[PDB]
Amino acid sequence: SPAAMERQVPYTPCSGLYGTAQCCATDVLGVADLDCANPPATLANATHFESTCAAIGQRARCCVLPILGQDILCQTPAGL
Repeated sequence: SPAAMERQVPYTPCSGLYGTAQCCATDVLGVADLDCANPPATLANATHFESTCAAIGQRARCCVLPILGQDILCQTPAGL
């Protein structure tokens, strides 16, 4: 019984252009990046991540690091 799977590897957050997993706010129309910061919780899975942002009254959206010269990009994984 080789123990090679028993030791799971570090979870891999939002894989994509944004590569990061956080919790931000949105405006009335839905387009905005109000109050953006790292999400404090124990991430276990997709739904678990959604519960992380809902915990403080926010939604799950993976934002990409700001780049002087372009607009801010952010979207939800699998429409979570």
